[PDB]
Amino acid sequence: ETVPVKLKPGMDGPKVKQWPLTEEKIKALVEICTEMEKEGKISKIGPENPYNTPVFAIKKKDSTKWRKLVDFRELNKRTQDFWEVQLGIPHPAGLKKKKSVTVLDVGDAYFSVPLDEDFRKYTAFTIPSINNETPGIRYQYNVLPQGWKGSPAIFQSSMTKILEPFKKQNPDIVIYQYMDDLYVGSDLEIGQHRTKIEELRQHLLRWGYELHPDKWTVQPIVLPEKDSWTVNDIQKLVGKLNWASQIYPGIKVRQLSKLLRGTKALTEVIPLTEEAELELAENREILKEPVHGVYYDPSKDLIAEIQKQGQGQWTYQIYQEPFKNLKTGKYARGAHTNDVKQLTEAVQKITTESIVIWGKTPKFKLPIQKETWETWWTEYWQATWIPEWEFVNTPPLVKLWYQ
Amino acid sequence: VPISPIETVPVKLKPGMDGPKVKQWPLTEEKIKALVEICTEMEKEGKISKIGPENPYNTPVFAIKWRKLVDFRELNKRTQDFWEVQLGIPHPAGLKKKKSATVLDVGDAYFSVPLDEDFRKYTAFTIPSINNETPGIRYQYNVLPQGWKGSPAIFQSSMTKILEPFAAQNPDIVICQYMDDLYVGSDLEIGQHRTKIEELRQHLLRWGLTTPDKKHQKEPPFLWMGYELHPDKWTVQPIVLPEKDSWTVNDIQKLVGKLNWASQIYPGIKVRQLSKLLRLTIPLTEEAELELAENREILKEPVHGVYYDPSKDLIAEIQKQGQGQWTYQIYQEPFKNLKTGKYARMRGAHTNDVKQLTEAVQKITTESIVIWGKTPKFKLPIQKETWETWWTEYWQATWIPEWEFVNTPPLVKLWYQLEKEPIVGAETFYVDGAANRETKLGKAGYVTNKGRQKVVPLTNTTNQKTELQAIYLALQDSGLEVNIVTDSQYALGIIQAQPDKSESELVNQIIEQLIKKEKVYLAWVPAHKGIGGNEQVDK
Ligand SMILES: N#Cc1cc2c(Oc3ccc(F)cc3OCCn3ccc(=O)[nH]c3=O)cc(F)cn2c1
Ligand SMILES: [Mg+2]
Repeated sequence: ETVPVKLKPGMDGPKVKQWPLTEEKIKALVEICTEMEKEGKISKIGPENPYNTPVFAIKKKDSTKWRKLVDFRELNKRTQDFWEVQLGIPHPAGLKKKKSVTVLDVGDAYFSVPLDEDFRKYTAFTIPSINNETPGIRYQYNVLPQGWKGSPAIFQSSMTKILEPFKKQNPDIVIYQYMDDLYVGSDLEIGQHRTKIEELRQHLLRWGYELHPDKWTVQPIVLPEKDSWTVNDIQKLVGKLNWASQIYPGIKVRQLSKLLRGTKALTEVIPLTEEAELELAENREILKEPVHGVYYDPSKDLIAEIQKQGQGQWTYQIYQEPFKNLKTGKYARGAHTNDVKQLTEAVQKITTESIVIWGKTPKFKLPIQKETWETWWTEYWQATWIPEWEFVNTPPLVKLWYQ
Repeated sequence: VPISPIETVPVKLKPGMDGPKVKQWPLTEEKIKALVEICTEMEKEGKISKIGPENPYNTPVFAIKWRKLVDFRELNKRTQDFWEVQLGIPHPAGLKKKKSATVLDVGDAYFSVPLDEDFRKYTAFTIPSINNETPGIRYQYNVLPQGWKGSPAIFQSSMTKILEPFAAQNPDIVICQYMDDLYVGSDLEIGQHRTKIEELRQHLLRWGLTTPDKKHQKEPPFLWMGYELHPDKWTVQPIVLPEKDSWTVNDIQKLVGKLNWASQIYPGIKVRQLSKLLRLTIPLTEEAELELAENREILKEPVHGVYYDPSKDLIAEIQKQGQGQWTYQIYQEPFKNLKTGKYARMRGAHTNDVKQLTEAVQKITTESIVIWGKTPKFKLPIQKETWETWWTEYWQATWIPEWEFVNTPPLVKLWYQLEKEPIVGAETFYVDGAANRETKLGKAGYVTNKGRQKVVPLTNTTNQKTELQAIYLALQDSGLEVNIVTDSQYALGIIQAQPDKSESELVNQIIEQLIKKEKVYLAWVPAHKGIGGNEQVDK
């Protein structure tokens, strides 16, 4: 019944070091893995298996029971992209437009399908031991594992037959699957949507998290409206307009700069000439129109930049080509005392939105030190997938302009 | 009588690789006679067996002249990569004190575990005959060969399988597995402990593993992996420092590495000036001789660490040593350390005391999770209000686990803070700088709203240095409150990063100027856009 699978040519299996875990997380992983080997989901492996993939533990959506998360990012990249072939699932464009969408965890269904006998060695993971007092327990996955790229692709065949009645019974509801998460969109009332969600929940039991895409697209660039302007006010305005002039062609700053002529005090009020007031209006209407020639390219990578704005506010932009933002937004929100828990929640929200809009996760650029982020991000992660990221170490000047 | 046979681990060679085929180098007549005797007894024991002429693989054999040495260096180059045995060694401070603890080193350990039958062909070796007038006697290993790449990893996996049932059925005992040795500890009465030890030795004999007897078992103080383990405390083995020679670069590993090794229990150990020298081949700066003088004073009295007590809280306290050096102690009760350590500043052009403190916390946090499985409570030399002002206004996201302020100076402080809004009543300095890359000549200066001006000519400079110099001029020639307008994105990136010390001498002068001000507002404008104050013409 198994489906064959093999890595891409010229790529060996994953050999990723397991990072240290706290004692409470090691206990949770021991209890979980003891039950899984009894259920046949995993089996202990010997030393002939050099491959390893890290594993940690979280709690999802304020649920007491711990969940096991495996960072299959290396394996997924080394897993055949062709494992997606036959292209896995297409991305439905109607999912982003639906008034309401709900996400469910369908990962428990993946465990019923068996994994190929050859590929099991690549799903090897190690439960670590405190102080290296004893060798770590090593298992391998006999069944399809959650977080893998192939597991949704393989089950997509069964998934279509499992949900074929609910689809035919409810044609307006849209259904999408990314990793172990299933995204179902509706236009009905939230209470009706939630009760109607239990209809799909019952269907899943027989065979074996509310967001609303009312965000309203890329947020516009906005210039102040003042009756009196200081030298500092106009200096910030020209700097912002000169910045937006890389994104918008017609921006002109010559007439506003003429008001700043001479060496004046920053807090001195400058009356606006009619020519300059005209230039400000011509620039507003330019900013009211959309960005020119901005398209999505499924071959290219999505990039997500985040800027800490202070007081719980965070701004982000998604783009493939710089100055061609496919989406911009702000996250005001968490933990007011913890910057890192805020950023982690922000990274998850952005990734969730990016799955709904394009069906793939972006590569993040985080305003945080690598060593600080690597130490704490697992303590606040509540998602079943993991995106890629890098670390911005130079303060972006554009932080003010997105504020 | 049942021996409970050990199951072999399936072993293969690397893909696209064949077995080793090496020359049997000539041996003297005594060495040949010596290897015959050993192989006969080893073959009698079953560890090896004579092979026919069919085997096409060969690994060399030498004699060192009553000891056999089979060099599998080629087979190791071609055997598959085995799973890594636990790379780290257990740290003594993570150990929990037990009423008794017993060390058991398994003897003839690798030879007690068999080898995969399909791989025994690759372990072939030929003992040359005398005078080369007889075909050499060929042998193959039937057990884990000493020196083979997979012998350690296969032995560990086999040992862990055997130990699992005994451990589950004897919860009162705690077993630690490390290479060829097993360390058992219990809180039982000394009589029941020794009886349980004999049970484990019988279990290992059931599977064919030899153990030391009660009189042969070593007793504390144990000398293990460089430490000295005692029933109630722990320390490193006595320090070793080479005085010879008075001028030598051999201290590139000896002096610093041993001071690094002693840093886990000896607090206040510094290695910065001595590690600077490295920068098979040296002078000693006067600052490095003062480091060893304070080090030798720390190394004068022997110190000991305690064992971990899970019932008490885990505390970590950090101190600033100076020049990017940090020292920390981890303890549960006052004046009794579990371990100590140090943190070295990462190399950078501009740094901050608050940033270094955060990196030290993260470092200690990761070390503690490894050793004890939890994050310690921190006692830090920084005021609570300082951390709030820093983290709320920093452009990056930063976090420190639960901590409390300890007032042991030098306290970490913020040395300057820029205004978020322009200052009313303060002079507005428009600064600019430029240089010619061909001549390395440039100018820096400012113009203000009060009519104050200055332009300074400079030699051997760049555009980025002139733009920093112009800000420095504005700071020097301004009152206690000043507004500064620059077009230098490079200068803004340095100051918005908020350094307290820098590698550039010019930035440190700017820092020293900022510290003397009451309020500084730094504003940025685009260059060459017609802003009236930007006097790029003056350069
Ligand atoms: N040589 C050597 C050797 C022995 C051990 C080792 O022994 C222990 C085993 C189990 C246990 F529950 C505690 C143990 O030691 C606790 C601290 N301790 C030490 C000595 C003593 O006399 N009393 C005492 O409490 C553990 C380990 F990780 C590495 N080891 C190397
Ligand atoms: Mg300039």
